[PDB]
Amino acid sequence: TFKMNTAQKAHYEKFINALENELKTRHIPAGAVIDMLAEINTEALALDYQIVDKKPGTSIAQGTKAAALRKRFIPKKI
Repeated sequence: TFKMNTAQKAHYEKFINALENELKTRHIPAGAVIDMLAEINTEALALDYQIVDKKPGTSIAQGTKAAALRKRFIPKKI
């Protein structure tokens, strides 16, 4: 993340934290993850970065924490 600016990082962290919070109470199926990626990347585009799923097409388990989420959903400047 040293490559990204403060706006990109703030947006990304807001997403990671929101996702962790969602996952406190539920599992998120693979199809929902795909839809989520489109939603968040449509926003991230306005900030000139994208989030890449390193485990594409998979679900996310309940209780997954921010640290694990950051290893899977990686931000890259466009």
